Amino acid sequence: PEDAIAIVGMSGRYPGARNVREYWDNLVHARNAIRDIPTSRWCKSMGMLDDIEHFDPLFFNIPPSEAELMDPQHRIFLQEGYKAFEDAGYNARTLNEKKCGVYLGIMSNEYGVMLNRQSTGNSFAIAAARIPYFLNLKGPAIPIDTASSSSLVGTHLARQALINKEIDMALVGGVSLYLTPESYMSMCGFVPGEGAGALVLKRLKDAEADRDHIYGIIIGSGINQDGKTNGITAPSAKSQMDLERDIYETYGIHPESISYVEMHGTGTKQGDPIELEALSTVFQEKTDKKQFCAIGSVKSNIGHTSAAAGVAGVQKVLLCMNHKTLVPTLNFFEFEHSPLYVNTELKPWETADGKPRRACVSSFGYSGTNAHIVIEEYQPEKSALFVLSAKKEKQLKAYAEAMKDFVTSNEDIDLEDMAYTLQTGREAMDYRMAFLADSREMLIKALDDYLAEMPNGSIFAAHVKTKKSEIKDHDAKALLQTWIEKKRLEKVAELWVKGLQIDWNKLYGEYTPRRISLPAYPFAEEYYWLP
Amino acid sequence: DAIAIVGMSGRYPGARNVREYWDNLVHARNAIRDIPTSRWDVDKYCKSMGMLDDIEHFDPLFFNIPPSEAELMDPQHRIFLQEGYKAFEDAGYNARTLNEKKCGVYLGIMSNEYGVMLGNSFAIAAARIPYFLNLKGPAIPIDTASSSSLVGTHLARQALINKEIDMALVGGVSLYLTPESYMSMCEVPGEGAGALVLKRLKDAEADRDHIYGIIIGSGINQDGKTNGITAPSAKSQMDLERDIYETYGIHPESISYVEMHGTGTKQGDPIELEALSTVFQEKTDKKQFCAIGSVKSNIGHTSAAAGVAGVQKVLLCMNHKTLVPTLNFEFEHSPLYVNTELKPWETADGKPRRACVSSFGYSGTNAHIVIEEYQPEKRNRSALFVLSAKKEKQLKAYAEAMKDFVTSNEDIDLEDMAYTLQTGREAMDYRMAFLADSREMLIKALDDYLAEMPNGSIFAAHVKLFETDHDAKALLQTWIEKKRLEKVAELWVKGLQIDWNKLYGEYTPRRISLPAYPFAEEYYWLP
Repeated sequence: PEDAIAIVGMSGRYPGARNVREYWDNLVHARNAIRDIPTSRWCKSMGMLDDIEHFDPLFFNIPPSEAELMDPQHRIFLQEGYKAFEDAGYNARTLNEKKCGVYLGIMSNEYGVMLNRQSTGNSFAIAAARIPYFLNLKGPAIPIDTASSSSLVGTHLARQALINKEIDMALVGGVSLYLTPESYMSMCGFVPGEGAGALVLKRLKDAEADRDHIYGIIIGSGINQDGKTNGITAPSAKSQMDLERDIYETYGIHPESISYVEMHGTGTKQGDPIELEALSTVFQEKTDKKQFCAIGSVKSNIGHTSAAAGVAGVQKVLLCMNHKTLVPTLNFFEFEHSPLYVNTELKPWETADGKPRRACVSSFGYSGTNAHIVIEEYQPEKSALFVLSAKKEKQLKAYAEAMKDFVTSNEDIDLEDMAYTLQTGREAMDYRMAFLADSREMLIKALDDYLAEMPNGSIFAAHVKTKKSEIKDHDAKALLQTWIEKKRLEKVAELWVKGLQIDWNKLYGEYTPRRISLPAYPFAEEYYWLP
Repeated sequence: DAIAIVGMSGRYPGARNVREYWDNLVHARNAIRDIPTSRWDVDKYCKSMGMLDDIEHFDPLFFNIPPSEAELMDPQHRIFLQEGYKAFEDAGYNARTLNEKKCGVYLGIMSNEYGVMLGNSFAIAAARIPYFLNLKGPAIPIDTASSSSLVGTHLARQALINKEIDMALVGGVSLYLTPESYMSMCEVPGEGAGALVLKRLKDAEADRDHIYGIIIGSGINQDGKTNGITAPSAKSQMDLERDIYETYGIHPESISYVEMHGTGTKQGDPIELEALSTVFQEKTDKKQFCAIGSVKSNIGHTSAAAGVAGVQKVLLCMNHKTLVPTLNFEFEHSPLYVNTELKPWETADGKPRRACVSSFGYSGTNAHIVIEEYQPEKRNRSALFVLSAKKEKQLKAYAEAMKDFVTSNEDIDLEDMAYTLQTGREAMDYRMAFLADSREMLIKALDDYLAEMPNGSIFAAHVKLFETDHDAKALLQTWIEKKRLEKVAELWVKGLQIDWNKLYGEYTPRRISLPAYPFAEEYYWLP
């Protein structure tokens, strides 16, 4: 049991959703993001990402000329993988030399082909390794290609390595794009889908000790093969049942405790009756209770997203748990006498009696390698100085807008958690701004003044350069401390924007706030494609 | 806990199998050659490679694959199907006994060229064996460039220890089908394909598998930030090695050979030396007690297959208690020496030999494992030899491989051989059987069969009221207990299923390594 794995960070980019918050808002409103394929790229519809050519190579210390040579899958994953770490409240400083493994679901290598007719950089290997190379992580970095089960197979491997104590953190993800018509048509009536997502995992006990924010807990997982089926793309009912049963047995999970399953299938393809029967039979081995478990699939919203399917599904489940809300599955065997029902409504996600909500995700690929994972709701033991920095001023401004939007959408935000998170959970980069605020309304006002260039005496800003501070010595340091303990946050703000390193923990005595989810770095949006 | 290696098969430059491989290493053969035109023209684009031969050859029918589909199959997939399959037979397992096993498959593979030249995903590559044999453990390709097969080994080990699977097939395959992929990798590339079969040690002992050696530790990690992604990290290598020795309680003084990642002559190689040497020195002042080398000096740098090629070299050295040369920093004050000799591999009294293998890749993901010699417990007339193939021509070819093997192996235990042929091979449709009670009679029967000598001593047929009738079954049994092996032979070649265990009373023989299926050498390339 105390082999529980916490999910402490997430980031996701899917058709119709540039981030996890849009994603949620789309699911809540039952939005279908599938569109007709346009000429700009080249059945006839697809869940597509937008602006797949955009990248911020300088952020990652990659020359612009090399960006053109990078598979966009690699680029987009670097970006999302990175943002997941910030979502968790981790930065370059705090990640440097961590034994963080990286497990990257990825199943196509098309861009490299496209280029070699003009001309290695675009291997699966290098894809997995870009993040560790950028952030100096020390856990293994392994791409996983099991077709559509990839990101969920990666999740299982990460879980096992954490439980074994071989790593102390994992980044697991997936990414899929269809850059040629050929790659589309390899999928498929699977409406093929694009996407890219990442999760950050730690052992639960480390997540609690370090005071991470915890979206949920993985309490079981397993993987297996179909073996011999009637054609390699056809599923095995027995293999699915064995998978599910073996996980529930191994980790002592009673099927009655499970109230949602994020299916592999949409309900409407060839293999999908089998998935339904298998799950239902395994549940019925242990209970005569009827229609207590909702099922659905986000593939009805965003298409069948290949290697990223697992991470997209997990993220949906976590978002449902966090809001205690089940959301429709779109356009979906004898349900009446089964444990299952198809949830087509937006409704509260109910629990029995304080018991945490539990859900599964399934992900089964064309090559017959299957994965299934069980997730449990985490049930916690439940003037500020705001700082923002970016590597270019234009990105700093975009940061301040993303923060303003977030505060405006989220009347509930705890201001002290937000500031603490901005202090300790983001890297101080060269273009810097800071301000004081004691209420939500003051906070919005400062951000608005900063954006509108309205003077405001609570706002400070500078570009680091190579500054001339006499403090960095003894008597000056003692004064800084004096300012902290007297809460002269103006003075702290002023110096911090000019480049002075502040030990943020000293701002806090009795009460220490918590890192929470905030929007992550707003990457430049620069175009790079085949030279 | 301990993982047994119970089967292996390998195909490397200059070596069609693991027996030629050994013979090549013992004689210090270098299999690297000039690239010929049949591959491509080097002059239109260095110039040598460790190459496999007949990379186009495949037996699609054996695997229930249409000939036309073979042409569409990447030869990497084809060759691994063959070697992976043979590793199972090397262990003494067949379709019948593998059906529905939770055997996982971990396949190191790093290039997809044939598909471009034109089903051929890494995913499908890993999965062809499970689909053919109906295995139920996960099937996962691994691409960490050159560390791939050794990273796969680590993942298999962990899954076995956790009890998620009960067997693993781990392997690697690399070919250079275009000048482009050769040149890139090159910033001497080697081809190859190999597999190992792994089980928990306790299951291997209970099932009476033959055990080449034991994996006693492994780990994997990442260089992280280096000066360019292809450059190594001295610290990561030391942390890797140290963390493994500490975690699994292995003292460096117990280690007497290390199969290096590098040959000793390339950019990153001074770093590998210094890292390993430093870690060893943290624990001992002993000097020059650990030999080092690399089979890449013999067969080229074999990419994804490097790990399995290295592990196999180590096992073969342990089995023969022999260290072999490596071909072509201040050693004197180090724990290490470069072994350039063919010499006996010594241990201080009793203790099992221990060795490591390292495998680093262009993407910075490193693996290292520690292997220990297996030391079996002491063990406590006519035998019936049976051979079968799916085509008569392969049966004949099988007869010749067995004859060569018996001829080369003057101390084979005949009973173990027959038992292995009985219980450790599938009975296929073209069948032959004979009796023999000595090595020389065994060779003679095989020779007569090949020469189609009217013998009467040899039974053969192409596939039966001993199935239906109660009293007929009883008679068969009566024949067994009276050791009327001629009668058993006769019926078996016609298709009667025999319960081989009944031939054995209180003394049961053991499965050993024998040559594995001789695939039909049929050419398939681009349609």
